Amino acid sequence: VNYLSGLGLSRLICLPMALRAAIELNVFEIIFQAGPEAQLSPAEIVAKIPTKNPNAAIALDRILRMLGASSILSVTTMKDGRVYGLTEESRCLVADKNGVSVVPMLLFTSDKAVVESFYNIKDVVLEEGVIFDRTHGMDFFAYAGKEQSVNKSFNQAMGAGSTIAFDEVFKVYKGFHDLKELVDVGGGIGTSLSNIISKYPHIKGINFELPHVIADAPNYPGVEHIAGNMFEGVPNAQNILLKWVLHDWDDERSIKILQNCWKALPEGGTVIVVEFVLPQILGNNAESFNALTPDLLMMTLNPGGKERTTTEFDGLAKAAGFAETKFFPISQGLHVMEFHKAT
Amino acid sequence: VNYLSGLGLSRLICLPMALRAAIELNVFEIIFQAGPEAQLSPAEIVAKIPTKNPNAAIALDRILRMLGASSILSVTTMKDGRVYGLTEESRCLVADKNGVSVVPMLLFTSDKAVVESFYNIKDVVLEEGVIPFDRTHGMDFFAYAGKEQSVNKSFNQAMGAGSTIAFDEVFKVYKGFHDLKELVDVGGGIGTSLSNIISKYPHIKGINFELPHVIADAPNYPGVEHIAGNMFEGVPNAQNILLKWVLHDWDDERSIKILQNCWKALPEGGTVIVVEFVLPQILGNNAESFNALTPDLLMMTLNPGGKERTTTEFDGLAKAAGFAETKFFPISQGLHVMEFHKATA
Ligand SMILES: Nc1ncnc2c1ncn2[C@@H]1O[C@H](CSCC[C@H](N)C(=O)O)[C@@H](O)[C@H]1O
Ligand SMILES: Nc1ncnc2c1ncn2[C@@H]1O[C@H](CSCC[C@H](N)C(=O)O)[C@@H](O)[C@H]1O
Repeated sequence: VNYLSGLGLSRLICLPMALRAAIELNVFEIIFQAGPEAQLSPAEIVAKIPTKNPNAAIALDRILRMLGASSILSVTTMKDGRVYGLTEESRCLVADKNGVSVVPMLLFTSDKAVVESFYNIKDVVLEEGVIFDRTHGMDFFAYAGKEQSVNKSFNQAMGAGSTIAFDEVFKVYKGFHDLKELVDVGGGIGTSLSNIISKYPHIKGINFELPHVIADAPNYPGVEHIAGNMFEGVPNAQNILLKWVLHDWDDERSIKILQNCWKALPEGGTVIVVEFVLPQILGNNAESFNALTPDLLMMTLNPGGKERTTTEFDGLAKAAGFAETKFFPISQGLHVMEFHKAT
Repeated sequence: VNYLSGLGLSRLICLPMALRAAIELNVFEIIFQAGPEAQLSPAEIVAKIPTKNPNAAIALDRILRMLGASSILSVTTMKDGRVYGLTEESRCLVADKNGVSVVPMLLFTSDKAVVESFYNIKDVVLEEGVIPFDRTHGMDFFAYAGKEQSVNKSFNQAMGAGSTIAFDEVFKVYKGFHDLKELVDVGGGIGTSLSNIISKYPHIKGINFELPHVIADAPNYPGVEHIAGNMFEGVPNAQNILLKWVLHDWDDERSIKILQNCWKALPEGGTVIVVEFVLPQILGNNAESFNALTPDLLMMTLNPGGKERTTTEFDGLAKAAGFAETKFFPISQGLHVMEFHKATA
């Protein structure tokens, strides 16, 4: 009945593009640097933006306006204009003391190559077996090996997410305690292993990745980088880490990965899986969005991939030869899961 | 700081693309066709989708559950699986008795050409005098519509649906069209606005004044004569003029030029009738603010000179263009009708 304000549903595409602009203009760091609970005018923010455009503050106010009404920024309207401060939702856009924030992930997820592929997600409903591989011509990981800007943006997105995930993991999960050697299958640029190793310096880390990812991985002490193809085989390992890998693949390919892991482990070895877990009852909450967001990104980037429930992860482990599963909830849907090879 | 769930801010880009998919798959009409409070499973929705893909329901569920978590649809988990129903926010996606919905507008504003230009709105901050669309595409938006027929059609249908929606609300409140005999719609789109007015007031003779490529796309409406031209060079002589969602496309200088040409085309006592959303002075998380901020951001990307305006700014434009009398008619949730009156003796 309210068609008039239903036209405002166009805000759903405006908001993420306004946010990307504000991130690229470094708005949130400028606000945070001004003081603990600073509220800055657009002109005060523009003072820290490298531009000599006199109309920059008027233009910036149009972007921050939308973010404030959307609760990404606080907006207080005063007589000379609006002033903007951080909110609980935008704190994560400011780097921590090690220089890590969600920004690399947010820029990747809204990058051109991803948003372009989003126009074809209805084809996964309409066309059996069709797959990015439409929109672009190869699979996402091959495309990354070919487009270095995408490789870098994705690798940095996953590295930032890795620091963020393991900072949460280490408050709850102590299973890395007794380990001596850990092979990270698809471990990205090695950030996960570096985080683990810095916490447990006795761990020998081996990062197992595609050549075009390894080529741009920095050298962390205690980490050796090995190139390979996890579908053909995984290096012999006392224990294996599998973080944000299984959710890239359908059941058949996930079982193949896990079976290769099983073959590389000795009796008693463990695969440590780190994923978000799809809740049984979905709703408007952090645990739901934390799984539904990567699930939709998978549908456009590697639709074989999908997020899974605890029951589905146990089913993958048992189908791959693992006898015992153990589930360790971390935070808001993030889980560590242990797949134990029998002793 | 909850960095972990802050990664979920990626949902902001997923949500409009999920909604666009659901629109293109006709999900909302399918649910409505089952009943007012119908709640359908993905398998039942897929039954009305032309596909032979046995995995369609599982795939559709991945899109729907995101819309349900974001309150665009209801998502209820039953023993057999999830079912989905319409909400107050998604009723506007179902066409009315005449086949009119917000869908044409929603498909245009998430169109590839619009979204691609969105990547350069930061350039309006950084560079004096820059073009998000004119940079992204090499010419201004209206010329680009002249060149790409699919964009011409998507935009014209978006504006046409928005016109019916807007005037359905206008006619509940505004009586100023009652005694008019002639109305020239400057930049009137494909003429839907005049058709809505004339059908409620059959004595009004309408003149739709538009660019050639818009006229070529327009149907024949009774009582509406189409005239091609360029409003910046001049406007046809008119007893009264309609200006709906035109001024917000242009900066103050060009808005004044349009209004001055309107003044020159009017006799004494003639009126410009302006229909726009009005930017409120104090903004918040509400319809009236989003109803202005949303087209404002679209204008920032499509023709950055364009901007949404306060009542004080509209009055200033009218006065700078030779209209000394202004009247403001709030319609609903920020939409206003405004009358700029040319003086009589
Ligand atoms: N066939 C293959 N063999 C080894 N790694 C592969 C692979 N196919 C894809 N990958 C890698 O799997 C990774 C999944 S993204 C996850 C990266 C990292 N584990 C993290 O949690 O941040 C990508 O880095 C990709 O390069
Ligand atoms: N120089 C010009 N002369 C005449 N019309 C123009 C113009 N430049 C842009 N326009 C038209 O102005 C319109 C603005 S969109 C608004 C259309 C219509 N009044 C409605 O409310 O739905 C477009 O249709 C565009 O074709």
